[PDB]
Amino acid sequence: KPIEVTDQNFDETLGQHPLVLVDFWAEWCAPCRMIAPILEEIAKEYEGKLLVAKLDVDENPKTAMRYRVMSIPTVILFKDGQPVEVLVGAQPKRNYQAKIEKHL
Repeated sequence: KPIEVTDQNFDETLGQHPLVLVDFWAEWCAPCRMIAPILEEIAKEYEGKLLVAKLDVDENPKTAMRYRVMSIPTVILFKDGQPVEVLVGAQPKRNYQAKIEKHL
């Protein structure tokens, strides 16, 4: 299931896993709350080929600034440490699946 990433371990995490789905979120964000359980389902469906990670923008402002994520929820998929897909806003599971399988 989804793990927590910080400004400190963000890079290490991306370099240790081939495909990582990172959720930029915040506690006060309703749309974010809506996709959390959806991302958990995503985590299990792709367990083994994908790692789901969560980045709280309030505790990690430099990381949000880094990717200029100024509207949440924003999900970024990284392949071999490099960003390859972005999903802005709360979306149905199928939209995430499409972009995930697009990279196996």
